Amino acid sequence: EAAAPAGPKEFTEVWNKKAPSTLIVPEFPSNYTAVKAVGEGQVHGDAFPVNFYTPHSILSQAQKDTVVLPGVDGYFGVKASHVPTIAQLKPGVVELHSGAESEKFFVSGGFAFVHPNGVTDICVLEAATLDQVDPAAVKSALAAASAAQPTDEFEQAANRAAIELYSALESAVEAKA
Amino acid sequence: SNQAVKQRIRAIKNIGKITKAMKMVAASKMKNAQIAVEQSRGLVDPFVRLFGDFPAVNSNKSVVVAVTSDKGLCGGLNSNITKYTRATLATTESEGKDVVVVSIGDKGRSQLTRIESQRYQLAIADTYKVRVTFGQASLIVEELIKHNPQSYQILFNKFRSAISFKPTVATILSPDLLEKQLEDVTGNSLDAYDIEASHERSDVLRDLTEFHLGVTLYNAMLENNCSEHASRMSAMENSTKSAGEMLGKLTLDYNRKRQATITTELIEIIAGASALM
Amino acid sequence: ALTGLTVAEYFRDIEGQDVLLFVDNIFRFTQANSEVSALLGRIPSAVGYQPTLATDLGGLQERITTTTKGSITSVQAVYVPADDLTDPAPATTFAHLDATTVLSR
Amino acid sequence: ILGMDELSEEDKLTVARARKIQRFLSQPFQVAEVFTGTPGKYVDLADTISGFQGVLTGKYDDLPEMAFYMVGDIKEVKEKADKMAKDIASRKEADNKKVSEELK
Amino acid sequence: ILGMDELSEEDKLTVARARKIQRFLSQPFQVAEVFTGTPGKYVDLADTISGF
Amino acid sequence: ILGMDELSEEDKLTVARARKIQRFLSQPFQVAEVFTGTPGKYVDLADTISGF
Amino acid sequence: VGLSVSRVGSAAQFPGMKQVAGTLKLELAQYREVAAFAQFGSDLDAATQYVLERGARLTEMLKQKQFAPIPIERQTVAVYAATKGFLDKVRVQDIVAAEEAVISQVNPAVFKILKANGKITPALDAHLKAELRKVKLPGA
Amino acid sequence: VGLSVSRVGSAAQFPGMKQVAGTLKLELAQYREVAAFAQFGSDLDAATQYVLERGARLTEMLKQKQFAPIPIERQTVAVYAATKGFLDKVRVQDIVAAEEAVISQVNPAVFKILKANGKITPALDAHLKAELRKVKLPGA
Repeated sequence: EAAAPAGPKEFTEVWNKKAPSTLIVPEFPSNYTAVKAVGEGQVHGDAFPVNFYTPHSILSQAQKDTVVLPGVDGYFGVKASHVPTIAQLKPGVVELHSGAESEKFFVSGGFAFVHPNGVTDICVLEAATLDQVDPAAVKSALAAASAAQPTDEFEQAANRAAIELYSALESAVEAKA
Repeated sequence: SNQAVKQRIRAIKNIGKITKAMKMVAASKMKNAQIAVEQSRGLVDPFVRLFGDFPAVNSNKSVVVAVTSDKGLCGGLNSNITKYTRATLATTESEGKDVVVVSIGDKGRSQLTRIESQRYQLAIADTYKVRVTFGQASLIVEELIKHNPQSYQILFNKFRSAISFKPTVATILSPDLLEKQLEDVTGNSLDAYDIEASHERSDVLRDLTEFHLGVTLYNAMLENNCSEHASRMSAMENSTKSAGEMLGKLTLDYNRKRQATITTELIEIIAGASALM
Repeated sequence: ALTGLTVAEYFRDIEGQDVLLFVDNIFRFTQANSEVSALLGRIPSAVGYQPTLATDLGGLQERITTTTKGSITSVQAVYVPADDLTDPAPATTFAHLDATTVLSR
Repeated sequence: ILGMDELSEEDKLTVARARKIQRFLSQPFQVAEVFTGTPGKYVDLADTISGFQGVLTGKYDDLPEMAFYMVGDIKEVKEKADKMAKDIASRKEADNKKVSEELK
Repeated sequence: ILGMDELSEEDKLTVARARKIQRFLSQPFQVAEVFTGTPGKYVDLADTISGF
Repeated sequence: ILGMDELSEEDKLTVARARKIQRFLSQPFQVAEVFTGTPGKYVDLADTISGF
Repeated sequence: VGLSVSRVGSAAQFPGMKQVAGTLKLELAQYREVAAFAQFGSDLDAATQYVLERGARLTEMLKQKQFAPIPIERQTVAVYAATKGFLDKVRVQDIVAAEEAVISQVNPAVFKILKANGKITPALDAHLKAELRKVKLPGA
Repeated sequence: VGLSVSRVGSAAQFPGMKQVAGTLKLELAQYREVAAFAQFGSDLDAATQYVLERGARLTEMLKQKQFAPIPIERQTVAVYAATKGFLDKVRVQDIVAAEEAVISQVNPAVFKILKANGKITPALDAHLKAELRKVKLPGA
């Protein structure tokens, strides 16, 4: 049921009723975004625009043709016009493809959306590519993680996240072709 | 007499030197903390692409946070978003609902605990001392989802430019309370998305809305920090202009007093010498 | 200054030339006339200058003019005491000045 | 040298009430009406005490500062804040045109 | 406080003109050529108005 | 104008040390006991050089 | 305009100039409520943009070159055009040309009528608003 | 330094000092222009920090105790040791074993050459930078 049409342009009239005319109408974050989800386009062939984001850095806003994401049900490739999805990512390697060239970032988790206008958005919290991570401290960190296991629920959830991330990072450092 | 105006001149002169130093300090802080504001603008795009933007929702509980500043030479920022806070809050409280008002920065706890005092539960400060990080904003969002409202209003000044700061409200609908209801369009608009999570959609939406609150809260306080620096850069220019204008008038006043002083002392000496000679 | 102006006035009136006259620090002309007026027992005016200040300046500055025979143009160095433009000596000098050339470091 | 935005919240109220009472001390005169145009105001003593009681206690924080300027008593403050807000609503009242008039 | 980066070209044609104008106010003097090498220039009034 | 909070522990230390020095320069006088109450103090030269 | 008064020739004013110049002085009075803090200090309202972009027109109307005094009947018509609103679409850079264009293009009968009658009569303001809407204000 | 004038100026000073104090007065004027920034905690754009450290060491180089005047060839090398960047760019708790360490450790032949020629010749500044680089400072 859609009997309550909320939104930015519906906020303006109620703001002109209950807030005074001394102030201009406040902005909304949908006024700064040129690209939406249902507004069709952006594919125009075999490429499709990717948006690899961390909270501290924009890693890519180029147009790729193949995106490999580490979903919680396993890895999956995103071609040009994928089905619209909301994929929770586990620790793994995101692989971008421009053709012969590739970017392989190892992420720490986060999400990945594919939208009905063919755009995709990869929303992680820390994405370090594989030359920035050392292979010497990942085994030290897993040995310091998978051995001391507290039976408390919070510490064992942290330990499960630790062994998952460090196992994926150990399986990702030597699996470069 | 004539020494108090000279010490007041010496006061306003180094007040003008102070404010001219503070303008360039705030300008360098605006230049350094602009690239982080430009980087953090990316991650707020896919969540308003996915969840939309619905400010005027009818809710049962709403945590409204007004992201103010820490130090207060910003000159019309922390009161302007207090005005915008009450202007966007009177718009969206006509359902008989509860409203929690929060302030990030301790120049908002001085301006919000007298206009809406009994609905003020939380005051956050010191978030700009070292820097703004995502773990800090995630902890602040964790104390925001201590209580479970149906909406999260974020009041902050969007750093549009070094001249213009548009105050921006951003809303986060909590998942099963409002987000699964505010997306129904002959069925739903979220059912076009194929959920690829471990558990059900009611939990991946919970994780997505907490992460969206953390993302836009981090971006909100980063934008508000850059607007603080860019408004202090203009307020200290106004203070240099005012303390140069006051100094220019007080210099003329001192010159008039100096001229009158030599004239009256000379007239006293002539009046003494004309009684004897 | 009256001596130098007379040497310029011979080039103005008899030679019929456009002579220049440079007065280095016209404030020192004012100060010397103030000292002459103070030594003659006259009561000083405002801030310490002579009572004859406007007319002692005008007796000099009104002979610097263009006539039908020639002209005297004067470039006078002006010192401003305590950087006060409202001091009586620069304020009385500025009533005769037709131009101003500020040289800055 | 700093602006009003750096004042305390208790002091901004002091500045607002003081800028109200220092416009309210002004008054039009019957002998000044020939060169000012506004008619003069004679103000009784009880009206002055009753007006300044209301501006001191905070009864007229609603009305703007220029409503107090050059008025007789505390009634004329409210009857000027009406005329100051009829007039900003009188931006869109009509378009004045007088047509077919030249042969009247 | 900001730099040449945030200057508009509408406010950079003024810089590019005012710099060569304040260069063009300078002029070598004949009385200084005995120790500065470059000869002195007498500029007419019409040449000054045209050249500015 | 600022409030002594940002001075990066080199100018915040020289405020506290100079304030301790300002209070340490004061001294109760023997002749001032009859309008302060505090007994007077005689501080010798090698005893104030080390104390400062 | 804020400090200079004249309280004896205020009654000895040319009527017509007394009809328009009181409104002129009132509008220049409320122009000095936003004087040099339009957006220089903290903020701009954009509802009082009209008083700024009208006080600039009333200021540029009163500018006048040297050794050229104006008859009073050609001053009250110029302040009539500046006050009644016949010059608001003229840019501020060319109001000094718009004034001489108004004085040149309006027919000289209204000047003689305003000089002889000594006031803008209700028979005259209609013909003046007629002759003021067919003037070619340059630019704009 | 800002209020002290010399109208005879650089035409009546040591030519060894004339080439080295000319940079010194410009660096001190730049330090005077920025001297309000010195007591700030949030460090600036590192162009003003460079002059704020350089001028704050140059004002320490102009200090002098009473009734012990210095020859001009020693003040020339002491200004050359500070305006050419050779000065105590380590943390400045090494001062007492750093100010006169230049004139007590550099060999006294260069004072004889600088006094005799009256100038820092191109055949002397090489050994000047060489001797200024091999300063001991044995107190740390």
